[PDB]
Amino acid sequence: AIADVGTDRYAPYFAYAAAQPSDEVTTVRGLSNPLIKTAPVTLPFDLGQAVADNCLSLSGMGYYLGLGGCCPTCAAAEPRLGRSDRAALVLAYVQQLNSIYEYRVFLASVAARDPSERALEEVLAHPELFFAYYVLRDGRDVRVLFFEDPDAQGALMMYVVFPEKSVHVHHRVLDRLLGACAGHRIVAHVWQTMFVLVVRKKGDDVPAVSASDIYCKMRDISFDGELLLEYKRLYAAFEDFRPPR
Amino acid sequence: AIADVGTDRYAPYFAYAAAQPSDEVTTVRGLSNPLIKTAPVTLPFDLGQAVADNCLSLSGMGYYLGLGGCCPTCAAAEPRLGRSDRAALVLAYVQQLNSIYEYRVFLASVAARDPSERALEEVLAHPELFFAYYVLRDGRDVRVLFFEDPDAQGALMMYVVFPEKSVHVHHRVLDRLLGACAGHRIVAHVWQTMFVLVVRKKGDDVPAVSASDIYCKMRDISFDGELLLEYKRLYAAFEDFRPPR
Amino acid sequence: AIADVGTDRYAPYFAYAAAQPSDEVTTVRGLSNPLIKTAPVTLPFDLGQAVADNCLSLSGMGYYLGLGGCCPTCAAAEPRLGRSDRAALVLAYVQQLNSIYEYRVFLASVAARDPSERALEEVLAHPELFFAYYVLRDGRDVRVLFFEDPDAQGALMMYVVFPEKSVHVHHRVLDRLLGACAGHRIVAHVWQTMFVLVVRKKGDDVPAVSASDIYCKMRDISFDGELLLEYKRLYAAFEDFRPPR
Amino acid sequence: TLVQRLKLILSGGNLRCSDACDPERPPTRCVFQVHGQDGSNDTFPLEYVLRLMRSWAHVPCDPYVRVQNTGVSVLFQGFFFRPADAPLAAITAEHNNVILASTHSTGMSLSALDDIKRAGGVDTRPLRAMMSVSCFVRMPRVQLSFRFMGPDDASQTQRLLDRAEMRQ
Amino acid sequence: TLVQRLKLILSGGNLRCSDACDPERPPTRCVFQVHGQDGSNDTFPLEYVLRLMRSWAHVPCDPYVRVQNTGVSVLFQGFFFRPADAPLAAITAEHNNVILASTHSTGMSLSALDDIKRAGGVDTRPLRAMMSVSCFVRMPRVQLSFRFMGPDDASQTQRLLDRAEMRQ
Amino acid sequence: TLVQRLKLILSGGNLRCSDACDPERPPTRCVFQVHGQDGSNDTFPLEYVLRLMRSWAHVPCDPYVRVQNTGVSVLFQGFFFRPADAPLAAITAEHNNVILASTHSTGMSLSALDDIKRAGGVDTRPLRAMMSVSCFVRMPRVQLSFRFMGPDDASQTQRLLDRAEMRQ
Ligand SMILES: [Cl-]
Ligand SMILES: [Cl-]
Ligand SMILES: [Cl-]
Ligand SMILES: [Zn+2]
Ligand SMILES: [Zn+2]
Ligand SMILES: [Zn+2]
Repeated sequence: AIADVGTDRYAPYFAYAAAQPSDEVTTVRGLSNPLIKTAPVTLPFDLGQAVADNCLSLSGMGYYLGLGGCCPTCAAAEPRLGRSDRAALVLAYVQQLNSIYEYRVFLASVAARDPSERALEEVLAHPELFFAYYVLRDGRDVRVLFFEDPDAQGALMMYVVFPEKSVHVHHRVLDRLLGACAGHRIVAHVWQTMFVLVVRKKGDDVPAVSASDIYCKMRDISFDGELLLEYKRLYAAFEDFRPPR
Repeated sequence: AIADVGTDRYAPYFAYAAAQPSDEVTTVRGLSNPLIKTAPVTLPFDLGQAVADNCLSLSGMGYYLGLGGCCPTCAAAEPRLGRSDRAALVLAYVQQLNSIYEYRVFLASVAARDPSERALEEVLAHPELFFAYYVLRDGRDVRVLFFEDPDAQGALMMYVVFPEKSVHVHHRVLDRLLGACAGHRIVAHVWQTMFVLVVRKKGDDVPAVSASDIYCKMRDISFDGELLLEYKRLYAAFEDFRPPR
Repeated sequence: AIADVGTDRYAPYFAYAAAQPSDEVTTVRGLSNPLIKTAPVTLPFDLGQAVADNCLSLSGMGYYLGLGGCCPTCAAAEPRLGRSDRAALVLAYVQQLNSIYEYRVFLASVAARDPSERALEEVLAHPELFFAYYVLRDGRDVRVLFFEDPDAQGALMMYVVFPEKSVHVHHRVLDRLLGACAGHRIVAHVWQTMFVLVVRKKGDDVPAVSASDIYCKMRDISFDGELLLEYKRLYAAFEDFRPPR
Repeated sequence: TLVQRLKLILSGGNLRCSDACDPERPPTRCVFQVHGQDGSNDTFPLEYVLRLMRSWAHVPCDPYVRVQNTGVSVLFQGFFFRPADAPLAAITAEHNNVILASTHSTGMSLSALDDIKRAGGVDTRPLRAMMSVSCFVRMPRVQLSFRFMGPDDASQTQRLLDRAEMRQ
Repeated sequence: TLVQRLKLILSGGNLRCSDACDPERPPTRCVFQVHGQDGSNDTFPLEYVLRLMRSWAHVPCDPYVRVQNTGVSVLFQGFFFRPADAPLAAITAEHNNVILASTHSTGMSLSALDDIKRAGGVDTRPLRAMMSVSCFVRMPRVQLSFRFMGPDDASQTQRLLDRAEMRQ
Repeated sequence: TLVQRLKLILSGGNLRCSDACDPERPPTRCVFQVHGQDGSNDTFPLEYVLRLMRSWAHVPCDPYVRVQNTGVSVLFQGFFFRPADAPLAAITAEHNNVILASTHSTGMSLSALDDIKRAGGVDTRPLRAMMSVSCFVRMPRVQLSFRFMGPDDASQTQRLLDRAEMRQ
């Protein structure tokens, strides 16, 4: 009697649910409204902890991991990202790895830091970093910074610096971001008021990338002068950053 | 009277079908269940004899040309191959002809047999052979063998050796296979217990293939040692094969 | 009506079997007596066609593949072979591969044909041939002959010549024989009135066999003179044998 | 009048039909022209329309349909008599595939169809087993298959034949 | 409902079974899956369960069972109709052994079984001679034998058929 | 009998279920196996089926479900008692995400669920707040989220509990 209760208040319903199956279906389907629609997080935050319908929101109000289906900022973009065809999206950035001319923002970062072909070889060696940039461009005005990974084998890590003081990564966008960068860890940070996603290796069908051919195209291209200086200032600001392992 | 019958048993129905049109529609649409759902075949078997909804099944139980809509093995894969967009599928293997890095199984066959650039020139000269491999990979662990065609002008033929003792080509897969390889004859054979599809020329929008650039990429790539030895054993087993014209 | 019958005589029983489950159990278990207890075969006969309870019988009366559970010759030996522990039996001939001193009949064949160490190296290279001899010795007075396999890569085949004009391989014995010689084909033949099992390769945990140490032991051993001469006569009789592939 | 029926018969599928016949004196010329555009997978009820033509005529005949690849669509040409030289598919009941290259053609008459039906042990009872053409238009070729099709529910077909037998 | 019967039928042996069928409209998909682990020597009463499936259906059918080697156990897949391409053992009544390598499969339908039964001069009288599969699982292979099995006492079987005939 | 109910409960979603239990003596072995193929986004009503298992048993128990990544689909294994060593998710009511790599597994029992429910200040009144598993199959991983779900209209749920209370 003392161990039994406790609480035995479900027993009347389950007797009734056996007799009434058409009620049992509507009761189960009825339980659709989630009680917690957004929850706070702290930086540094591993994006791998977010599931397919989670969106990230970073601001002065705080950092939040919300449900996409109840999020107004996700709803506004939901018609724009409505296709969501991953067979085409995986083939898209695989195809766009071949031609990197339009993507000034990506190459400019290399041009500003170290404009040699050996630096361009080291960047093109990790094609998942371009995929990260391609995904985050679509769903706009991000900046990329390549640094050396001091707590790993001789390979580089990318910082994705956001322009605005308020940031919102759509659920479909970070679903694509995490899928495209399998074998890279993505963590969200803040540094000198700038939100930033560090993309480094943690532990694939890609075309063979000609480092010399793009290096030839680099000389023909005329970059925006104010964008290259921006990178030099941004590289200077992120030198003492030291993101934890 | 003697020539007349014979048999005149349809006449009552057709008189009735004239009076009742709504019955005539349901009677015609009603005749939907096909009496023969699969039929046996013998090897060598020309795959050109199979229509768009036919699937091929090869095993110890025998060789069969079945209807896809009544086939359980076809039904299981029908959600996976559900898009079936040929505009994108024709453009897919055309685009993937440019970048051959991921496709180790295809290149390894060339590497094992004859790793020169002249051998790679002769392979890349017939891009429909790669298309055949690309289609049969999607719908998995096949092996390809390039031999010389002794009953034709100086050009090579491909054998597609299946791994398992039971084989099943989906109806959509061999529809794509035959469509992609227009100008090549595909015939199914068996040799030393291994089922094999011989793809040779019988009697197009493709990119210009740089034989030297892929040959450069070949040296950088590190093949699986056990896969190259496998090919050497497989080439040794298929030397005295002699597939008929 | 014409297609229906045919014959519909089971319908009364199955209606009754639904009502009476305790009868259905006894009816199914009741069907235990097999109608065909032995069936004739012809030589050459591949022993791989025999299942675990099949026994082979070779005589002037003919060649037969019988069921062990209804065979009097199998029943007599069933208490002697009653343990049937394959964990110990696989470990037995693996252990007995180390010490080949008692097994005069096996080594004498090598001694008589070619008493060098290189011949002993070629024999000990195929340890499944000893396993075949070990199994067929237990369940008695067989003779072994090593010849070269002319329709395969440079490796030898063994003939197991039976002494008597009547032969009977127990079901457990040929179950063990086939299991122990996985990767060798066993076929039963007749040659100059002598029944013989040809054990050759068709297409494993074994100790490393020291050919020099056994070759040293061979010189110390004193063979039976009449057994070595027997082998010389037997090798002479089996020279023009030519067993088919 | 027959084209009204032929359009009704094909109304379930997506096969275009083109718009007189004397029952006592049936014409040797082409009676109907069914067209099927590239990409389609529609089914033509061959045995039905062939046996429909036999009932339409009061004089003895042997109805025939010609299947042709125009090099853009498929063409089914209807006839009351098989013209001189017109092709017949050598197919059996089990092996029934015919591929057509551009401009090539095959066909089937009621009499040759009856030979195939009897040779394959197929059920001759009305509407129980009916030959139909599954056509797939994969340019430049036209893929045809002369398959026998039965009803999903035979008990329904047997009751329909009683309804016709009642009104007689 | 059939799985209840199938488990009862196999309760004497040690063959695991996996847990709806409409009598008017029988499904083309797999109906049951019997499994048999490595080392076992159990017997599957093939002809019984095949003829059980025929009585279960009120529409004409040809029941079929597929025997497969998974590469760990044996698999018996039940069907009301033999699927397209599905294998049939070429065995006779006297020569009835089939060895299966890993992933390979064979099978048997009621119609092909009747051909074998009549061709071998086997007794067609109910429950006097019934095909059953003796299977031995000797990894990596699966050894099968399609043997006809009769009753130990025929006089008992004849009296059981009278008990069924009485209740009708 | 429970699988009939479990299939009915999951009939709204697209989660495959696999086909006896004694109310007095409940088994320690696995009771049901729900499967969810790659690409799907279906929701498993965990708290409902857990509390359904408690009512099913007349002897005291602590029902448990195990969620596993097979490396192709998701697997939900039902139990009346949590087996020895079987995993429990450390999640709270607000922080409830669990990612599973290939072959890895987590689970949840009714007792550990009650601790989480009381610790988060969640409404314990019947059917007002119910834990459910949102699962996304993004190969090679399986993404799980143990979210509490309430009804869209609470006034409807309160009237349903009166209908059950009336019949008693
Ligand atoms: Cl980081
Ligand atoms: Cl060929
Ligand atoms: Cl031999
Ligand atoms: Zn959002
Ligand atoms: Zn198929
Ligand atoms: Zn015996």
